Formats: sequence, structure tokens, C-alpha cells
Amino acid sequence: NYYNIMRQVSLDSNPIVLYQSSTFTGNGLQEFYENADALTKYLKLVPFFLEKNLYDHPKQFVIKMEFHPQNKVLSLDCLTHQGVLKKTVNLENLIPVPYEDYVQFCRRKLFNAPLFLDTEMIYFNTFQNEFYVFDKNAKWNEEGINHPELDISKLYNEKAWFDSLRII
Amino acid sequence: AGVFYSYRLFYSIFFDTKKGKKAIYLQASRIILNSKFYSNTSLASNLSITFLVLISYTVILYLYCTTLNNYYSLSDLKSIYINNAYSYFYKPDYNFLNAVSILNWFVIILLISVIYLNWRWSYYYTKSIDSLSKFILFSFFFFIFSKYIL
Amino acid sequence: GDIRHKFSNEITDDDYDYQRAMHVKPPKEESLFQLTNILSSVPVFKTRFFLDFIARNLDTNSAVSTSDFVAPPRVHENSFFVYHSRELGNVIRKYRSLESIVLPGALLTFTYPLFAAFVAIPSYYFMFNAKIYEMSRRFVVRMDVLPHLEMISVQRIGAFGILYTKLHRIQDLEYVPFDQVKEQENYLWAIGGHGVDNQLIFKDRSTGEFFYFERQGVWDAKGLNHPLLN
Amino acid sequence: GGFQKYPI
Amino acid sequence: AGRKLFKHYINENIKSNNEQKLFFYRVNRWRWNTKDNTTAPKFLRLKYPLLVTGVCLFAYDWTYGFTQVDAHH
Amino acid sequence: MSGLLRNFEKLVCQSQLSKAGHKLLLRSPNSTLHPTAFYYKRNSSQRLANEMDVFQLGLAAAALTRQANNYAQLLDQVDKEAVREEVQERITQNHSDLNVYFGEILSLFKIGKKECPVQTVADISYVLAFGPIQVPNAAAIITENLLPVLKEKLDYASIHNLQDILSAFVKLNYVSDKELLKRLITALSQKDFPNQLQPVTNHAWNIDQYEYSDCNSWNIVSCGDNTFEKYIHEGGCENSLAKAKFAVHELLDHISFNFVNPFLFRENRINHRFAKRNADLDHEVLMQTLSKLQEIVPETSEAIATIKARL
Amino acid sequence: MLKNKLIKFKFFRFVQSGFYVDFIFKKFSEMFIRNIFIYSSIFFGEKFMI
Amino acid sequence: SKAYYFVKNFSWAEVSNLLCYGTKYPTVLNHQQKVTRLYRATLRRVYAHQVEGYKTDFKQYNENITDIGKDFNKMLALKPESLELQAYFKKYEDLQEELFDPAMIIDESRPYAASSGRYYIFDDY
Amino acid sequence: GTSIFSRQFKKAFNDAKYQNLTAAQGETYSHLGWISNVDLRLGRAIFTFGVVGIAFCIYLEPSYFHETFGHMSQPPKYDLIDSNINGVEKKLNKQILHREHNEHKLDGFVSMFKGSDVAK
Ligand SMILES: CCCCCCCCCCCCCCCCCC(=O)OC[C@H](COP(=O)([O-])OCC(O)COP(=O)([O-])OC[C@@H](COC(=O)CCCCCCCCCCCCCCCCC)OC(=O)CCCCCCCCCCCCCCCCC)OC(=O)CCCCCCCCCCCCCCCCC
Ligand SMILES: CCCCCCCCCCCCCCCCCC(=O)OC[C@H](COP(=O)([O-])OCC(O)COP(=O)([O-])OC[C@@H](COC(=O)CCCCCCCCCCCCCCCCC)OC(=O)CCCCCCCCCCCCCCCCC)OC(=O)CCCCCCCCCCCCCCCCC
Ligand SMILES: CCCCCCCCCCCCCCCCCC(=O)OC[C@H](COP(=O)([O-])OCC(O)COP(=O)([O-])OC[C@@H](COC(=O)CCCCCCCCCCCCCCCCC)OC(=O)CCCCCCCCCCCCCCCCC)OC(=O)CCCCCCCCCCCCCCCCC
Ligand SMILES: CCCCCCCCCCCCCCCCCC(=O)OC[C@H](COP(=O)([O-])OCC[N+](C)(C)C)OC(=O)CCCCCCCCCCCCCCCCC
Ligand SMILES: CCCCCCCCCCCCCCCCCC(=O)OC[C@H](COP(=O)([O-])OCC[N+](C)(C)C)OC(=O)CCCCCCCCCCCCCCCCC
Ligand SMILES: CCCCCCCCCCCCCCCCCC(=O)OC[C@H](COP(=O)([O-])OCC[N+](C)(C)C)OC(=O)CCCCCCCCCCCCCCCCC
Ligand SMILES: CCCCCCCCCCCCCCCCCC(=O)OC[C@H](COP(=O)([O-])OCC[N+](C)(C)C)OC(=O)CCCCCCCCCCCCCCCCC
Ligand SMILES: CCCCCCCCCCCCCCCC(=O)OC[C@H](COP(=O)(O)O)OC(=O)CCCCCCCCCCCCCCC
Repeated sequence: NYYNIMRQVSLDSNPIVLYQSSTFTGNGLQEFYENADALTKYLKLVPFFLEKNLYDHPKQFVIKMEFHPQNKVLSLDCLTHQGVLKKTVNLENLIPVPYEDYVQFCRRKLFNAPLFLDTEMIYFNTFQNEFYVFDKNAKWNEEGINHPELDISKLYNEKAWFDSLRII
Repeated sequence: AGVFYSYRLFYSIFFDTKKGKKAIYLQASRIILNSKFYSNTSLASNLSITFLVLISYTVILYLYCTTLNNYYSLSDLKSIYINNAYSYFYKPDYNFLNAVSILNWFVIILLISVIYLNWRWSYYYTKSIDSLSKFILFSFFFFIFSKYIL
Repeated sequence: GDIRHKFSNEITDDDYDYQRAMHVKPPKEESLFQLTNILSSVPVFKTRFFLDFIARNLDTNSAVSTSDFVAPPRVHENSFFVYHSRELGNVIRKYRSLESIVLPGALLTFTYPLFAAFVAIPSYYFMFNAKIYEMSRRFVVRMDVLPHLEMISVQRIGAFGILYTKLHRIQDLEYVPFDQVKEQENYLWAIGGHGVDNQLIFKDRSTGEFFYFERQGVWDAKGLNHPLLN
Repeated sequence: GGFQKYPI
Repeated sequence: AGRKLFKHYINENIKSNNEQKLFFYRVNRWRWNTKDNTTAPKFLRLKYPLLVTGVCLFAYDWTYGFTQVDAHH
Repeated sequence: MSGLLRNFEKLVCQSQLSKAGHKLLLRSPNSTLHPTAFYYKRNSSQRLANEMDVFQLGLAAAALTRQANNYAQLLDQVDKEAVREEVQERITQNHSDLNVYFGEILSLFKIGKKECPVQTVADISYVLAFGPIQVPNAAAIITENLLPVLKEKLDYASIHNLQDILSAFVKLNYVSDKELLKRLITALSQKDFPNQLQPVTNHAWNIDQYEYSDCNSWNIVSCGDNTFEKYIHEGGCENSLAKAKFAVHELLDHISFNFVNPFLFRENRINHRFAKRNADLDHEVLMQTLSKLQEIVPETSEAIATIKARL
Repeated sequence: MLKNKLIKFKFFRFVQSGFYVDFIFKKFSEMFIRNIFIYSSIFFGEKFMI
Repeated sequence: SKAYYFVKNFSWAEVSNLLCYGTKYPTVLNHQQKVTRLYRATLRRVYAHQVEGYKTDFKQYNENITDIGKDFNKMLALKPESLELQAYFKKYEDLQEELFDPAMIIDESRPYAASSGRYYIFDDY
Repeated sequence: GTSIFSRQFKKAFNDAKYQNLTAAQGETYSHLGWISNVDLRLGRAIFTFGVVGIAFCIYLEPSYFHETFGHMSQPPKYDLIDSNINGVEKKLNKQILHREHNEHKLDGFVSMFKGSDVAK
């Protein structure tokens, strides 16, 4: 029996950028519209947003991810059919999932996904029962991801990672 | 009772969680077996079943045309007892037409039970209830539009 | 381990591509008739009219949760929240709301409302009442604590989706082990008790009313650690 | 599928 | 004031869950592989079968559809 | 959350909810956050002390005292004697019930069962001051029974409880503990008033989603309207229309308490209609108490000024 | 209906066993076989009567 | 195990003894043998009914096996001549009887099972 | 040393979440990577045949729908022959046709009721 107890975390002063999508690098849906690559990727994601809405598939396309080691919280900028939204996640609630697990979570046959949706790097927030999907055409901060607080030696839990999400 | 056994057999055999011994699945999941010839059954068996189904459909349709059609073309049965049962197949009355609906809706409720009823905890419990609500409301609105609003 | 390459007439992944409809594999290429390809190719969807329609006429980002910590509005100026239900509460609300549309609509639309009622009665008594309705009646949408009264306010979904709150004294709350109720309500827990926690059932001794808490419900650490509840 | 063959 | 309540029983349930052995989970992990199992609606696809059905119904309408009599009731 | 051809400007953003101390108040239908009428038993098969607690008895006594005071105001502002007989009879019944309940409370305190919430202290204080029954020594009982409980649980005190406690102390001249009075004043000043609180209501079948709204939500479980006050103000027994309206209201209340609340909402505790607090009367009493406290405790002038500003 | 005894495994196996009809018939058939084919026919018949 | 419960005219008591313990006379067994065999039988039956069953719930299976394991650890700790141990044995024998399923799956690797003797193997003679 | 968000570790976890730990490394996979091609083709063919049959039943034999849900609104079906004539001619002919249709319905009803004794 796992209970969703909230700890009332807050952001720190200087975050460390870990993820930065090469596309959508600009700020604002207006900038995405005016940029050629951003507009086409947004159109390709329109079915992704449609799946979010009508198929009740909890997922988010994540860009510009930052990390706060002082409080151990990830700040994610997510792109939705309406614009860019800011979300906060606790490392204790974040676990990795296979792409097939992400697909099988939804009971509706998802539309044929685009080729820029990174299938390997799909993560799952257990507190929100949600999926985070990153972009293949992106840049990862090696020094940021090699932070001690992000190490599996500290963030690893067999029961949570392997037995928490049993889709069947 | 037909609905329950059909559903149980089909679902439990095919689409239920893997309950069989690990060997049954592993012995057949080996990558070396991946081939154009790969199959866990026989091609002759598949063809035999397919032809049996096709011929059964054709013969049943032929018999239905012979007997249940407006023009009765079945051969003589050599019996002089007439039951009058064909009267309720040719010109059924409102009473019988509405009576059959009772069994039809009983079967419908049983289908809904065997489909949307949860016996085990799952990640999809809440979404399953939500899907049931969506189906009920959509069915009501679809019936409204079909009968009245067109 | 794979030896398909050793033969020229052996099946290929190009031959297996047709199974992607019935088999889940990561995308390889985009067909000309995919939704993504159509939207990215047809210049009509690039029009600012269509873009603005997408931006406005759909689910808003405002309602999207933005953090793992939630502080719902206080029920009373002096109370503090402890427990709240996220998804099962909304599902139960939407299900019970059907009684405000389907039922009057059924009465005014069905040719035989008595037939509909006669079919529904046994349906309710078997496989529906215990399935959803009793669980919803005992379901706790929200729980707050009023310290001046030393009471707990519990919000519940009523008939037709109406929400009502009731007060219960902390001194009248007891823990009911699941073993004492499993045999009494086997059917309820068999078909409808999966959403709520089996081992975290409480009841009010004075009123004899149960409290079911959602498994996927948010609890407040401060609320749990408050001395009144400990 | 079938039983293992044995000498007759 | 020394009263067993939500926090106490939540801790009890957490302790009970932690007392479980991971041996059974480890041996049974293979059963719930997502790469190996799906749902009946996903497996039974009606996209192209419905297209063939539409072709057949169109052929019927334009061959025998003319020679049918309306039955109003 | 979800909509078509709609704008969600009035919707409450999840950012505020994620933030702490956002000063948002929830108004929901059929909300009963005050336990008045829960433990009001007109007829008791046994001694009320045996079955009920000091907290329950104090709630009942406070409700009865408020109703009796309101009916006394009705007597003062009514002229016709025939209509006044009903008001007098209701006041007599309320006084008898208050006397028995308060006697039980005093017996319990004498026995030694004193642990109770802060609202119990507030209710006992409001019964001692502004109550019909007179006690030979209210200060002694307040010091022995309510004072330690108030000192221990002052933090849990609500705005209404603090106002009632201050008013009762001023009325009874129980201002010996200047430190305690200052503590109450500063606690009241720190409290947050409905003027600062921002009401919200659930949105489109969604429990999580809230919208700003200035309209009170319907509450059939417990109605605060004072049907008897309206009936006395307009016409009365003589007026046939007023009599018919009051009879309909009483029949509706009886039907609710007896069939709706038990069957619907599963609540049987509520059996008597108590009118909601009069905002004008509360404001006047609070202003008078603040004026008295300004003279009594000079060092709390800034606190009183801030309280008045927030009000 | 919150308490249903038909979902319990006792009723489940009762129905699965074909209502115990085969078991009852087999027990009665055993009684008939033992009494008629051995005790009455062989021993009482062949050993005593013959 | 010979899997001959439904053959050879076993009485109910004998069948129950065979199911709970491999022997028809559990008195011959010692304390450790009794406890271990009963634990194995209980785990086997729980696995049959809550893993390889109808819409099985794996979380409930885990909780049930954990409780059974704790109880059997306590049983093994307890002395052979204890009314508490006798009560535990009676409880789990009753559980075995409750979960008893006519036509329960019998593995093909056991004697007297379906397909056990379909073939006659010829000897070198 | 390794940390989450590492591509190699993520791939390892994705491949190993549902592995068979009792098997040797490199062969500890449980999923089937394909589906029998010939079996799937034949199964889809027969499934399509069954779906076509069900749809033909739905279309040409709506008796189940009629007796389970009732008669739904019928899409419009009429001929524009009457538009050939215009004016008083059209009005009078339309009225005559309407009267004839009502008389025909009544004639059918009375004939059905009367003809009970036709068969001697
Ligand atoms: C001027 C231009 C005008 C354009 C007008 C356009 C109008 C469009 C109206 C669309 C109406 C809604 C359609 C919904 C379809 C999906 C339904 C569904 O799955 O729900 C059940 C769904 C569960 O089902 P599921 O299987 O789990 O769903 C998985 C996915 O849906 C994944 O689903 P799936 O892929 O498994 O199957 C879904 C499939 C369903 O499709 C069907 O069933 C239809 C089958 C075909 C019928 C054809 C009839 C007419 C022709 C008859 C035959 C003529 C023969 C002629 C002679 C031929 C001679 C050879 O969807 C379609 O209908 C596809 C369109 C058909 C394309 C092909 C048609 C034939 C073309 C000609 C032949 C060539 C074919 C290709 C080549 C073949 C090989 C050679 O339940 C839900 O939960 C539904 C929730 C709501 C989802 C809504 C998503 C869409 C939202 C759209 C919002 C509005 C957007 C407006 C944009 C406007 C821009 C301007
Ligand atoms: C050419 C132009 C067009 C021509 C005309 C035709 C046009 C219309 C074509 C429509 C084609 C069918 C579309 C099906 C979409 C299914 C997916 C979907 O929409 O999801 C949303 C929703 C399901 O939501 P969900 O989140 O997946 O459900 C949560 C579960 O926990 C999730 O379940 P789980 O994963 O935990 O596992 C349990 C599994 C259980 O699934 C099963 O056991 C069977 C699954 C079959 C999948 C569909 C394959 C195609 C068969 C139907 C072909 C069309 C027939 C005509 C339909 C319209 C009739 C008005 O659950 C399901 O799969 C339920 C979804 C399937 C609903 C449809 C069932 C149809 C067969 C009836 C039940 C058969 C029971 C015996 C077993 C069958 C073999 C002996 O779909 C529904 O609307 C459910 C309705 C259930 C009650 C239906 C009662 C109907 C009674 C009146 C009609 C009677 C005649 C039809 C049946 C005759 C016997 C065959
Ligand atoms: C693996 C899957 C396995 C299978 C899963 C299946 C899932 C579905 C399960 C249920 C499906 C039905 C199963 C069969 C019934 C089982 C019943 C059962 O086990 O109960 C045992 C239970 C006792 O054991 P327990 O430990 O308390 O059981 C726990 C409770 O079940 C716990 O109950 P509770 O405390 O939660 O509250 C629920 C309560 C309340 O629940 C309900 O009442 C359920 C709703 C009942 C609706 C019945 C509709 C019948 C259809 C026609 C009427 C439609 C409406 C039309 C409009 C209104 C009328 C115009 O339940 C009951 O009291 C028992 C249910 C009613 C059983 C009635 C059985 C038939 C009675 C005789 C025939 C009556 C029909 C007309 C006959 C005409 C002549 C042939 O209750 C009973 O004793 C059963 C009834 C015994 C009847 C004895 C003979 C009659 C008594 C004298 C009557 C004298 C009348 C004099 C009139 C004079 C006029 C002048
Ligand atoms: C022998 C005796 C037999 C008796 C049989 C009796 C059968 C008839 C039963 C009648 C049931 C009446 C139900 C009343 C529902 C409202 C109850 C209530 O207070 O809920 C408030 C609830 C909740 O109120 P709330 O105050 O909590 O919040 C307001 C709403 N939300 C939650 C969204 C903010 O509100 C509603 O549900 C409003 C419903 C309004 C519409 C009601 C009628 C819809 C159907 C119309 C007819 C059918 C369609 C026609 C289409 C025509 C097209 C051309
Ligand atoms: C009068 C008192 C109040 C009665 C309230 C009405 C009953 C309770 C609510 C029922 C909601 C579900 C309505 C589904 C309507 C489907 C279309 C239809 O046939 O309507 C006309 C018909 C009736 O309209 P009719 O009377 O004009 O039909 C002609 C008469 N028959 C059909 C008998 C020949 O609807 C029904 O028959 C409904 C029967 C009662 C259902 C009770 C609940 C069980 C079903 C669970 C919900 C999901 C059902 C999904 C069905 C899908 C299709 C098989
Ligand atoms: C002499 C007269 C002969 C009359 C023959 C009448 C045939 C009646 C068939 C009734 C339905 C029974 C179907 C049985 C199974 C076969 C169908 C099947 O398997 O469908 C699944 C298959 C596939 O099912 P699937 O969904 O599993 O496949 C998906 C994978 N891919 C994408 C690769 C197909 O359905 C289809 O392929 C759709 C076919 C649609 C088009 C139908 C018409 C084809 C016409 C071909 C000839 C054109 C000649 C042109 C000449 C021009 C000259 C200039
Ligand atoms: C090895 C291969 C061998 C050859 C393979 C051949 C394949 C099968 C070929 C079938 C050809 C006939 C198709 C008939 C279609 C249904 C006609 C009908 O509804 O009858 C109305 C006819 C017209 O009757 P009526 O209008 O004169 O009067 C009926 C009388 N009342 C009104 C009282 C009912 O009705 C009947 O005769 C009764 C039919 C009952 C059975 C209905 C079955 C529906 C499903 C049809 C499945 C068809 C096969 C699968 C799809 C094949 C696609 C190519
Ligand atoms: C002759 C009656 C015919 C049917 C009438 C249907 C009326 C539906 C509207 C009911 C409105 C009041 C609800 C009160 C809820 C409550 O608090 O109910 C509380 C009551 C009283 O408490 P207890 O009986 O548990 O002690 O509980 C009941 O069980 C009695 C009332 C049952 C009402 C059930 C309503 C849902 C019916 C569903 C039909 C089947 C599904 C149909 C498709 C979705």
C-alpha cells in the first residue's frame, strides 16, 4: 500500500539545465509558429495532443528540463496544443518505463507516432500517474545529469521501479 | 447462459493475463524460430477450419433461404401435423414483438456485465468506470438523434 | 541467433510491417496517409485560423496540475485539509450526474418507461448497486479538520452528483479491520471495492457511517502529523 | 507436440 | 493525544507492504510483459474489414438494391 | 478544464493551488460546517449528562440562547399581543430547554469532566453572558473550568470563538488576565477575515477544478433562513397569507428532517431549525467589544485598529 | 445486495460439478453393484442357493 | 505425488490428508515434516486459485502468501504438543478443504494423471 | 557512477524490466518479437468474412434492431414527379392523391377484416 503523501517542496535559487530540445528552443507558442521547424513539429504533435485529450492518456511532451538539487525537484516545460506550461516533479515520484509500457497504458490504439518522439527516454511520474516523453532532436547536459543527486545508487528502488506499474 | 461460457472461453484462453507455465511461452518465443514458416499450428489445420466455416455459412444460408423465405421451397417432410408457428414468423403481433425484447435486453445487460465488470484491481479501474459512463451517455444521445432528431 | 538473412526468400521486417496495427513497435517511417503527415503537409492547417482554433477551443493548460503538492481551498476559515480524491471522485461525480440527464430523458423519450424501470431495478440490485453506488455513497471526496470544533468535515457525492459535507467528531472515529467486514460485504468488495483502500477503512461509531479513501488519493503530511489526528 | 519416439 | 488514526494505520499498512518478499515478484515478473500481451479491442482491428464490408454493401446496393420493396411499420 | 467555444478566464489556475497560503475559500452546496442542532434533543429518556458531552451540551445551549435572544428582539419590535403570544411561548420553551441543558453542564463541571474544544469555552461564555439564566459566580466557574482549556487551545480558536470569548469577558468584567486578553486580541488580529478570503466553487463536475464565484451555494441540508422571523415581521397569526406561508415552511422543514436527510445525505442529527447568525448584530457586538478593549488595554490600540481595518 | 453467496467458491464448484448429479448417481450405482452383483448373486445365489 | 486422490475409493479424510501432506497417515510424520508439507500444500493451492485462476489479483496473492508465510513461521516455532499449533493445523486444513476443487489441474508429470500411461514402453527383453 | 537520464542505462532497464532472470544473459527475454505470418493472414481473412456477414445481417435483417430499440427515423425518400405540374392542376391532383392514399389504407384494413371467411 503506497500512499500519495505530499511534502510541500519549493524551488531553489540556481537550477541546472538537463534537457533542451533543439527544436522549440524559442520561448512561446508564437515563436514556435514563426519558426519553420517548430510549426511542423507542432502539427505532427497535434495527434499527440488529441490522444492526450480524447483518449485520456496522461502524457506530456517535455522540453527545457531543469533540476534543483537543493530540494531535488525537476522543473519541466511541456508543450501542449495551447502553449508552454511549467510543471514540478519530485525525484522520489519519477521512474523509468519502457516505450511499450507507455503505449499499453492507454486502452485505445494510439495514432502512428512521429519519428522525433524519443521512445527510449520515456519516464513515468507515479504521483501524477503520468508519462513524460522527450524529443530525439535535443541536447543533454552531461555534467548536469552526472550530478550526485541523480545517481541510480541513490534514486534506485527495485520495488518501485519494477513492481509499481503493472499494466496487464 | 451461452454468453457467459463463450466470453469465458475466448477471453481466458486468449486475452487474459499469462497464467501458463513459463516453458510454454519461452519455447516458442525464441528468436531462432522467427521465419516465414513460423507457426504454432498446422497450415492444413488452418485451411481445414477456414473451409469448414465457409461451407457451413453457405449451407446455413441455403437452408435459411429454403425455409424462412417468403416463398417456401423446402421438400416434403411427409408429416400432416401443422403447428401454426410460422404465423408468428410471417405476421408477428405487437405482443410477441415486445416480448422478444425482454430476452434481447437481458442478453444486452449480461454482455455489459461480462465486459465492464471488474473482479481484480487494475490500473484501469477508474478509466473503466469512466468508459462505462461515456458509453451509456453516448448510447442515449445516439438513440435520441436516430429516433427523433435524425 | 536469427538466421533469416541466410536465405533470399525468407520473410523480412518489410513483410512484417503490416502487423504494426496489431503489434506494438516503435515507429519506423511515416505513411502518406498518417494524421501527422497529413497535418504537416497540407498547408490549410498551417493557417493562423486553424492554429488559433487549436490554441483556444480545447482543454486548457490552466486546469493542468503544475506540481506534486496540492493545497485545495480551505472549507472553513480555520480548518486544514488532510485528504482529497483526484480521479475516482471525478469519475463518480460524472457517473452520478447521469441521473439528471438519462433519467428524465428516458422518461420523456422511451416508449415504455415502465419497461425501462423494470429492467433497471434488478440491474441495480445485482451488479450495479454493489458495483458503483454503495462505494460512491461511502466514498470520501475530501476530508478537512476543524480544530476549534475538534471535528472532521467529509465531503460526499449524493444523488444526481450533488456534493454535501458532513461533520464527525474525532472522538467518534474508529478503525474497522477489513476482516470484520469482508464476509459481510464480500460482493461489494468483490466487484466495486477495488478503487478504495481495503485496509484503511474508518467508521463513525455514533452514526455508524463508513469512510472509503481512494488508493490514488493525495494525503497531506502536515495534516496527518497534526496533533489532533495523532 | 507428439510423444518421443521409442524402439518397437 | 495517543489515538490511533489515519497516520498510525497508514504506517501500519506501509509496514505490512514492506514485509512482503521480493522473491515472488522476481520470479513472476515475466508474466506481465507489455511486449507480449495486449487487449482484445487492440488485436481485433476492423479498419480494413469494414472497408471490404463497404465495398460489398455498395455492390449489393447497385446490383440488387434496386429490386427491393419498402416495408413501413 | 475542457471546453469548446469557451474561455476559462474565471477558472482558478492550478498554480495558486500548488502555492501555499493562497487565501482561497471553498463554497459548496449542502455544506454544514457548524454542529448546531446536531445534539439538540427535545425529549431525553435519561439524564442528558449520561448520554451527551459538555461540548454537545454547550453547542445546544449556545444555539438555544441565540434563538431566545432573537425571539426577545421579536417581542420588543412586535406590537400586537395575539401574535406576541406565540413568540412568548417559543421563548418559554427555549428558556426551559436552556435551563435544563445548563444545569447538566454545571453538574458535569462539578463532577470533573472538563476537557472540551475551544468552541465549548466560547459557547459556555456566551451562555453566561447574554444568557437568560443567571449564575451566582460566573467568574469562578470560568477560571476553574474554561480558563485552562482556553489557555491550552487558544491557537485552535476560530474567529467567531475569539469574538464570543472577548464579548463575554467584557460583559462579565472578567478582564483580570491582561496577558490573556492581549493574547486573544493579537490572535484575532492575526486571523484572516472573509473580506480577505476569496470564495470559489466546483467547476463542471470536477472536484479539483474551482472557479471564482460570489454567489452562495444552495444548502437544503441546513437552511439559515429564519422563517419564523419573516413570518412575525410580515403579518403573523392574523395574516392568513403569512400563516399559510409559515405552515408550508414548517411542513417542508418537517419533511426534510424526517425523510430527506435520513434517506438523502444519510443525516439524522439535524432535527431543529436554528437561524443563521445575524451579521449586523455580530458586527455591532464586535465593534462595541473593540471599543471597550481600547480603553481597558491601551497597549492593544494598534491591534484593535488593525482588526477594525480588516473587518 | 451487498452480500452475495453465489460468487463464493463453494457455489462456484457446486455448479461446475454439474450439481453433483454424477457423484450421486455413481454412489447409488456402486451400492447397486455391490449389493446385487456380489452379495446377493454370487454369495447368496451361487454359494448358498446353488 | 501419485495424484490418485479421486481413484482407489479414498474417503474424504484420506483425501484431505493426501492434499495437505503427501502421506495418508500424517501421524507418522514429525513436526518439521508436517509443518513444511502443510506450508507447501497451502502455497500450491493459493497459487492455483489466485495466480492461475479466474481474473486473478496478484497484489491480493502477494498479501495472502505473506500472511500465510508469517503464520507458518509461527507454527514452526511453536511446539508440537500445543493447542495453538493444533488450531493452526485445523485452520489451514479447513482452508485446503474450502479451496478443494473437483477436476483441479493435475500436472502431466505425476502418476495417475491424464496422459500418464498413454504409451507402453518395450523392454530390451 | 551511472545516473538516471543515461541512455545506456535507460535502454538496459527497458530491455530488462520484464526479463527472465533464470535465463542466461543475452537470452533472457520473454516477449515474442513477431506473429505467425500465414496464421495471421488466414485469421484476418476469416475474421473479415465474419465481419462482412455480421454487417450484412445488420443491413438486410434489421429485425433485431426493430424489436430491441424500436423503429428509428427513416431518411427521406420521395419522388419529384409531382413537380411536373404547377398551379391549380397541381393542387387538385395532390389533394386527390392524398385522398386516394387514405382511402387505400382504409380499404386494406376493411378488406383484411372482412376476408376472414374467404377460405371455405
Ligand atoms: C473536402 C474534404 C472533406 C473532408 C471531410 C472529412 C470528414 C471526417 C469525419 C470524421 C468523423 C469521425 C471519424 C472517427 C474515426 C475513429 C472512430 C473510433 O475509433 O472511435 C472508437 C474509439 C475506440 O476505437 P479504437 O480502435 O480503440 O481507436 C483507435 C484509433 O481511433 C485508431 O483507429 P483505427 O486506425 O484502428 O481505425 C479508425 C478508422 C475507422 O475506419 C472505418 O471503420 C471506416 C472503414 C472504411 C469505410 C468506407 C465507407 C465508404 C466507402 C465504401 C466502399 C466504396 C467502394 C468503391 C469502389 C471500390 C472499387 C475497388 O478511422 C477512419 O474512419 C479512417 C478514415 C477512412 C480512410 C479510408 C477510407 C476509404 C478510402 C478509399 C479506399 C482506399 C483505402 C486505403 C487503401 C487500402 C488498400 C488499397 O472509441 C473512442 O474512445 C472514441 C473517442 C473519440 C476519438 C475522436 C478522434 C478524432 C477527433 C476528430 C475531431 C474533429 C476534427 C475535425 C478536423 C477538421 C479539419 C478541417
Ligand atoms: C461497412 C459500414 C459499417 C457496417 C455496419 C457496422 C458499423 C459499426 C461497426 C462497429 C464495430 C465494433 C466496434 C467495437 C469497438 C470496441 C472498442 C471501443 O469502442 O471502446 C470503447 C468501449 C469499451 O471501453 P474500454 O475502456 O475498452 O472497456 C473497459 C474494459 O475494462 C476493457 O476490457 P479489458 O481489456 O479489461 O478485457 C475485457 C474485454 C472483453 O472483450 C471480449 O470478450 C470481446 C471483445 C470483442 C472486441 C470487438 C471485436 C468485433 C466484434 C463486434 C463486431 C461488430 C458487431 C456489431 C456492433 C454494433 C451492434 C449495434 O473488454 C472489451 O474488449 C470490451 C470492448 C469491446 C466492445 C464490443 C464487444 C462486441 C462483442 C460483444 C461481446 C462478446 C462477448 C463474448 C466473447 C466474444 C467471442 C465469443 O466500447 C464499448 O462501447 C463497449 C460496449 C460493451 C457492451 C456492448 C453491448 C452491445 C449490445 C447490443 C448490440 C448486440 C450486437 C453486437 C454483438 C454481437 C455478438 C458479436
Ligand atoms: C461466478 C458468478 C456466480 C453467480 C453471480 C450472480 C450475481 C447475481 C446474484 C443475484 C441473482 C439472483 C439469485 C437468486 C436469488 C438469491 C436470493 C438469496 O440468496 O437470498 C438469501 C437471503 C437469506 O440469506 P442471507 O444470508 O440473508 O443472504 C444475504 C442477502 O442476500 C443480502 O441482502 P442485502 O441485505 O444486501 O439486501 C438485498 C436484499 C433485497 O434485494 C432485492 O430485493 C433484490 C431485487 C428483487 C427484484 C425481484 C424482481 C422479480 C421480477 C418480477 C417483478 C419486477 C418488478 C415489477 C414492478 C413491481 C411489482 C409489480 O436481498 C434479498 O432480500 C434477497 C434477494 C431477493 C430474492 C427473491 C427470490 C425469489 C422469491 C420468490 C419469487 C418472487 C417473484 C414472483 C414469483 C411469482 C410466482 C411464481 O434472502 C432470502 O431469503 C432469499 C428469498 C427467500 C424467498 C423464500 C420464499 C418466499 C418468502 C415468502 C413470500 C410470501 C409472499 C406472500 C404474498 C401474499 C400476497 C397476498
Ligand atoms: C409510479 C411513479 C413513477 C415515477 C417515475 C419517475 C420518473 C421521472 C424521474 C424524474 C427525475 C428528475 C431529475 C432531476 C434532475 C436534477 C436534480 C438536481 O437537483 O440536480 C442538480 C444538478 C447539480 O446541481 P449543483 O447545484 O450541484 O451544480 C450545478 C451543475 N454543475 C454541477 C454542473 C455545476 O444539476 C444538474 O444536473 C442540472 C440538470 C439540468 C437539466 C435537467 C433536464 C435534462 C433532461 C431534459 C429532457 C431530455 C432531453 C430533451 C432534449 C430535447 C432536444 C430538442
Ligand atoms: C420511468 C422511470 C425511470 C426509468 C429510467 C430509465 C431506465 C434507467 C436508465 C437507462 C439508461 C440506458 C438507456 C439506453 C438506451 C439505448 C437505446 C434504446 O434502446 O433506447 C430505447 C429503449 C426503450 O425505448 P422504447 O420503449 O421506445 O423501445 C421500444 C420498446 N422495446 C425496445 C421494448 C421494443 O431503451 C431501453 O430499452 C432501455 C431499457 C432499460 C435499461 C436499464 C439499464 C440497463 C442498461 C445499462 C445502461 C447501458 C445500456 C446500453 C444499451 C446499448 C444498446 C444495446
Ligand atoms: C468471379 C467473381 C468473383 C467474385 C468474388 C467475390 C468476393 C466476395 C468477398 C466477400 C468478403 C469475404 C472476404 C474473405 C477474405 C478476403 C478479404 C480479406 O482477407 O480482407 C483482409 C484484408 C487485409 O486485412 P488486414 O486489416 O489484416 O490487413 C492490413 C494489412 N495490409 C495493409 C497489408 C492490408 O483486407 C484488405 O486488404 C482490404 C481490401 C480492400 C479492397 C477490396 C477490393 C479489392 C479488389 C481487387 C481486384 C481489383 C481488380 C481491378 C482490375 C482493373 C482492370 C483495369
Ligand atoms: C468454399 C467456398 C464456397 C462458396 C462461398 C460462398 C460465400 C457465401 C455466399 C452467400 C451468398 C448469399 C448472401 C446472403 C446475404 C444475406 C441475405 C439476407 O439477409 O436474406 C434476406 C432474405 C429475404 O427474405 P424476404 O424479404 O423474402 O422475407 C423474409 C421474411 N420475413 C420478413 C418474415 C423475415 O430473408 C431470408 O430468407 C432469411 C435470411 C435469414 C438469415 C440472415 C443471415 C444474415 C447474414 C448473411 C451472411 C452472408 C455470408 C457472409 C458474407 C458474404 C459476403 C460475400
Ligand atoms: C420504481 C423505481 C424505478 C427506478 C427509479 C430510478 C430512479 C433513479 C434516480 C434516483 C434518485 C435518488 C437516488 C438516491 C441515492 C441514495 O442516496 O440512496 C440511499 C438509499 C437509502 O439507503 P440504503 O437503502 O442503503 O439504506 O439507498 C438505496 O439503495 C435506495 C435507493 C436506490 C436508488 C438507486 C438509484 C440509481 C438507479 C440505477 C438503475 C440502474 C442503472 C441505470 C443506468 C445508469
